[PDB]
Amino acid sequence: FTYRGVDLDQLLDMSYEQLMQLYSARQRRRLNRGLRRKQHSLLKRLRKAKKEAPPMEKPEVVKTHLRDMIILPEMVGSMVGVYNGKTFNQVEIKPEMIGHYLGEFSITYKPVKHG
Amino acid sequence: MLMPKKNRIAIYELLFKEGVMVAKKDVHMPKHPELADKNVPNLHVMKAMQSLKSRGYVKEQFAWRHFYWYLTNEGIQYLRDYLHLPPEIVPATLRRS
Amino acid sequence: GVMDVNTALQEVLKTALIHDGLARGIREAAKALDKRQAHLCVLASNCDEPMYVKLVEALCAEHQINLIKVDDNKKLGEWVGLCKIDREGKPRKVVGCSCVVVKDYGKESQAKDVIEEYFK
Amino acid sequence: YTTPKKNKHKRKKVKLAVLKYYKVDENGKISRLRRECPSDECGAGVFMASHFDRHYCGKCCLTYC
Amino acid sequence: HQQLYWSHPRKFGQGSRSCRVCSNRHGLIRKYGLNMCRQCFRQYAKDIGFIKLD
Amino acid sequence: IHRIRITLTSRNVKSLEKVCADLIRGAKEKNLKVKGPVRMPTKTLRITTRKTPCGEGSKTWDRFQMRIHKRLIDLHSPSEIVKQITSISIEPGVEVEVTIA
RNA sequence: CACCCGGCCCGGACACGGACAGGAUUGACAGAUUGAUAGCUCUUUCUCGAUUCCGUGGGUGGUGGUGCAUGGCCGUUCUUAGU
Ligand SMILES: [Zn+2]
Ligand SMILES: [Zn+2]
Repeated sequence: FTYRGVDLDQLLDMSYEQLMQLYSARQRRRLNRGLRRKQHSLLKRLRKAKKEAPPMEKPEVVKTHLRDMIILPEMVGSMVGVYNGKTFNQVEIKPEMIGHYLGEFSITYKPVKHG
Repeated sequence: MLMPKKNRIAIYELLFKEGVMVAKKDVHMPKHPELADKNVPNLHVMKAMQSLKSRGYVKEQFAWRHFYWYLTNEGIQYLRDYLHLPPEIVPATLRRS
Repeated sequence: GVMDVNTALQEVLKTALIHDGLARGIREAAKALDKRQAHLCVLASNCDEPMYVKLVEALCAEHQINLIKVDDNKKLGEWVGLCKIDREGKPRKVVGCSCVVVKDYGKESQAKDVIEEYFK
Repeated sequence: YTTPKKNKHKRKKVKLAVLKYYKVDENGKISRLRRECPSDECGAGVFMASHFDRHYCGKCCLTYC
Repeated sequence: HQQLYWSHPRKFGQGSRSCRVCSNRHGLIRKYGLNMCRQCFRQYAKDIGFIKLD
Repeated sequence: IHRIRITLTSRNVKSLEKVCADLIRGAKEKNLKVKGPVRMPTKTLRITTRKTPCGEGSKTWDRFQMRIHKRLIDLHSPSEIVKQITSISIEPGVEVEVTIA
């Protein structure tokens, strides 16, 4: 795998600053404006949920209402339960989805079948 | 409601000093503008005046978005007894002729 | 002279009432006393638990606080001004404060002239 | 409802709590069993708590290990 | 608690504004700093000074 | 004494014309240099709102006009005389603002 | 913002009874808990001082119902010459 000509192994060690320009204009602006308490609180929960997990079996689910959180190299491999308004949708954060939001991977409405 | 004695006596002594009270009908307003430095939320003023009205010591009127309150003779009596002042002192509404 | 020794208590307490100079109970009295911002303490004999009287007397003796001694609980509470009275003005509902402490006095010559002289 | 019922927290009623603060000997050694809160306003007026593995002040929210 | 009651920001938006008379937040006339509902303005237009000419 | 100007602003025309004319003839009889009424463009405040509260009808509209008529009279006179000539002339339904230099 | 899922708060005046300075009650660090650094709740103690908290009566809120209970505006019959 590679993202914008940068392999994941040096995305991890890469710091908060020079990660900004690699992302698209929207995310770049979001990171420029800086993250609030609940975003950091989620990251802390996710890195802890990963740290306490076994080295073979996948990290235990972390539930959240934060649909508007940007996926970071830190969050790759994590099991996130994203709130859709009604229930929680479980998602394994893959390396390829490092630009988008959580909200995109938990669909709010049921797909329409006509009758 | 549950509010500290300082706020209660501050509202009562203002009411006794002037003889009237005005609130803006908003529970979220940070501090009453007349009671600045004392740190008295508008909520406390409204509910204090409501509590004193319910017994029948103060006459309320409501214009557009503002509460208005007039202290009566029973209120004057109640306040003089509660605040502990000598009968010599009278409100600004009862000073002139 | 003419006035009774215990009569000063009521005058002092009822005159110190307006200034809010009367630390009531023990978990307010002790913490006020521990700053040394208190003058006098009043304790009742009707104290079933032992440790109460020895604690308050020891703490009051510690920083040289003078003591007035009252007989029962309900009377002290009535003198300080806790009790609720009826339309005629008789004590209906009474609550006992076994230990009371004072920080600030009022201005009463008839009260001041005797109460301190009880400690001479 | 799916939940049985959500009950409000009731404060555990303790009798004469300030007697645990002092330990007065017969000849009169008034030793404070709980530690004093070292903050400005609390000083000499507030006796900071002693939990199983930490200290805590209810007024200023000061904590020590 | 204290940090969740009126916690949501209201510097801008339709919820931040309200009528000076009835405290409604729909069909609000905020021109010339009237800051008043359209129904309430029609009631108080005459005694404000606004006149109907043509 | 230098260049006091007097800004008379009102919603009524008749009252504004009357009061300003009185100030002028009051100044003229004292033998004072006066620069006459400078009539600025009339400010018209327009509000156009639906007649109905509900919103079911034939979509009729009210047209609320508010007129503001502004006059400037300029004097080359001393402040003592300007104060008393500005003091005597009061009328409910005109605003007067006096400025020096 | 009425609607759907989930979670704090009383901002339940006033009166009567019980409770009650030998403390009615208030707020909360830490860890667990939670979407949440919400003391919401659990463990553990601290902290405020008759302002409350429990029962009955009685209020106070509502973009809750009824425009076929109503007032006010508003539209239309009806832009014609009608009364
Ligand atoms: Zn402290
Ligand atoms: Zn309105």
